[PDB]
Amino acid sequence: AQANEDIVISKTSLWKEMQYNRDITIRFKFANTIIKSGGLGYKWSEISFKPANYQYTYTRDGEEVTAHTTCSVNGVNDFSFNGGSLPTDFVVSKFEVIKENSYVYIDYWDDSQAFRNVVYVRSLAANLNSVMCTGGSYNFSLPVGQWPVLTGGAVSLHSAGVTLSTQFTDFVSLNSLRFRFRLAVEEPHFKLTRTRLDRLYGLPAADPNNGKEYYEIAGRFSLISLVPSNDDYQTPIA
Amino acid sequence: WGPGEINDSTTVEPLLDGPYQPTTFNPPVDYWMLLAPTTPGVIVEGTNNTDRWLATILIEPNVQSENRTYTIFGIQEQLTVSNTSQDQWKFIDVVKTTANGSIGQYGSLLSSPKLYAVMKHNEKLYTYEGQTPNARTGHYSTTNYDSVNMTAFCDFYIIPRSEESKCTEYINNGLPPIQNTRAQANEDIVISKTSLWKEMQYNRDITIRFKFANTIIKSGGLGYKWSEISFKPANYQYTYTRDGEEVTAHTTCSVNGVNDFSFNGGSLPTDFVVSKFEVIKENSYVYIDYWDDSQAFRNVVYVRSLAANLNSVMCTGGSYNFSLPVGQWPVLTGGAVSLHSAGVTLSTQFTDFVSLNSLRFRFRLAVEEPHF
Amino acid sequence: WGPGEINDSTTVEPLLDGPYQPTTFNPPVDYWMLLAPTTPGVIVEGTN
Repeated sequence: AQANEDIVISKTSLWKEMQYNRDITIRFKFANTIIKSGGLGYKWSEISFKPANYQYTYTRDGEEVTAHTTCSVNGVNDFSFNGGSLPTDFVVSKFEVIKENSYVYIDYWDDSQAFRNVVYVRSLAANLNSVMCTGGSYNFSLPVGQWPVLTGGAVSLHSAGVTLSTQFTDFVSLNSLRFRFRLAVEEPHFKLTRTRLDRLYGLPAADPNNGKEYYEIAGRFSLISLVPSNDDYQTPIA
Repeated sequence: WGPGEINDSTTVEPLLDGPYQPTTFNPPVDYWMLLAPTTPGVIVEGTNNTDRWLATILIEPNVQSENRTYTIFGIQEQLTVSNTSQDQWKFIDVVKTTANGSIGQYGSLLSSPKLYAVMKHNEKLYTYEGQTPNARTGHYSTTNYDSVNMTAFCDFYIIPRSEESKCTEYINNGLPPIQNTRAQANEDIVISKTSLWKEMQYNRDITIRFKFANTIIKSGGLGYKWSEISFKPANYQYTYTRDGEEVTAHTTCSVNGVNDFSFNGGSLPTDFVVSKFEVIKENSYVYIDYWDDSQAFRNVVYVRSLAANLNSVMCTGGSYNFSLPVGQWPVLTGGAVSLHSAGVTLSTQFTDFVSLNSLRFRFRLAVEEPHF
Repeated sequence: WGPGEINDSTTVEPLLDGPYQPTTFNPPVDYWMLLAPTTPGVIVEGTN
C-alpha cells in the first residue's frame, strides 16, 4: 500500500560495445531410463529421456577449452502400442517418439574469457552446420516366447535460434543458455518387434547412442555486449 | 514480449480398441462389433431370451455334408454343412424358436481372410456376405429385437458407427498382423564508440490478477474410456489504479512437475477406465509471466538483481462429473493448494536482429489440512 | 552460471494392484492371486 519512488544506487560509468567472433564446436549426447511397471512378466511403464552433464576438450588457436553441456527434448510425441489384454500381453503405458513438431533444449558452457565476458548481451546469432542422428536396437527379456526389439530411427537437425535465460535467487544470480533445434525426419524407420503396427517415422527412446562415440556439431559465434573500456578525454579537441 | 511453454500431449492414436475377454454382453444400440475367430465353429450366441436365439457357425474348408452335434445352451444340435472350395471358409446363420426350437438356416459368406463383423442398425440386424472381391451387405427381418444379449466366445475388436466404410475395407482385406516382421582467424571488430550509463533501483506496488485455463476432451470408446485431461495457458487483459495512471497487463500460466495417475477400474467395455489422471502435489512448479505497460516495466533489461516480496495466496478446486448411459455417475470433487512465492527468473529469445523477453515467476506450493 | 531448467518430471505411480480377466490361467512360481466373488456358487477351479 506504499507509494512510488525511484532511488539511485551509484553514479555514472563508461561502457563499450564489442563484436565477438569465435570458431566453435559442440559435443552432444542423450540419456535414458527404463522404468517398467510391476507385474508378473509382461509389464512396461516408462521409456523416457533424462538430462546429464559432461566435460570435454577442444582446441582453438592453441588454447584449451573445458566444456559443460546438458541435453533435453521439447514437445516429444508419445505412443502406447497396446499388446492385448490377457495377463501375458504387452500391456504398456508410455512410449517416447519424436516428430518434426518437437524441439531440443540443450545447454552450452565453457571457461574461456569469451563466455565470461558476455552476460549483458544484445544479439547472439550463429551458423551451426546440420548433422545426422540415427537409431540402433534394444531387446526385451520375457518369461517365454520370442523377444521383441525396438530398432531403427533417424532424423536431420536444423538450427532454430538461440535462447538465453538467467535464474535469480534471493542471494545469487544464475546464468544459463539454451539452443533450439529443428528436426527433419529421415528414411530409416522403427523396427519394433512382436506387434502389428510398425514402419513409422521419427526416433525411439531406447538406443540413443547406437554404439557411436558421441555427436559433434561445429559452428560460429556473433556476439555483442557492453564492457568497460578506456576514456576518450585524452583527445578532447582532435 | 512473449511467453515460453513446455508441453506435449497426444494419446488419441490407438485406432484399434484391442482384444476383449469372451463374455456375455448386453451390447448397446447401433454399434459395430468385430468378430475375430481362432478356429471355425461357434462364434457368438445372441438371444432375445424370449423368442429369438441367434448364433453363427464358421466352417473349415473341404468338408462334405455332415451333421454335427454342438452343445449350444448345454444341448446338442446337428446341421448338414458342406464345403465346396479348397481355400476358403464358410459362414452360416442359425435361427432358433424356443428352448427346443427349430433351426432357421441362413448366412452365406465365402471367407478368405478369416474375420467377421455382422451387426445391426435402426432396429434392424444388417447381415454381410460375399467374398473378398466386391463382398456386400444384407439384412434379416429383425423387427426391433434390440433387447438381444451377446455371448462372446473369442477375443475381438469393437468399432463405432460413422466409419462403416473402413470396416468394409477391413473385412475385405484385414489388418496387417505381422508382429515380429524382421576454421579461420578469430577477430573482434568494433561497432561504434562508447556510451554513458547509470543504474537505477526501481520499486513498484505490484498487483497481479490470475485465472487458470483447463480443457476436457473425450477419448474414443463407450462413454468412459478416457485418457486426455489436458492443461492450457491462460490469457487476460487487466486494469489497475496506481498513482492516478492506469496500468494494462497480460499474464499466462503453466505448470511443471506433472503428478499423474490412472483409474483402470476393470476391463469390461463399460468399466471405469481412466488412463491419465493428473493431480498436482507439493514438489512441482507453477509459472507466471507478465506483459506490463508501466514505464518502470518498460525499462526491464540488463538486470543485475530483482527481488520481490509477495503474499501467500489460497487456491482451491471444484467438482466434475461424467455421463455414461448406465449405472450411477461418479463425481470428481476436490482441489486445494496454498501458494507461496519462490525464485524468479528471466529468459530472452533471439531471432535475426530482434529480441523477445519473458519475466518468469516461480511459486512454491503446499497442500492444506482439508481432505478430499 | 549453473544448471537451471525442468523439462518434465513424469511422476506417475498409480499401480499397487490391478484387475484382470476372469478366464483360464497358468500360475508361475512365487506369486499370489486374489479372488473375491459376490455370487453364491463355486468360483475357483483348479485342475492338475
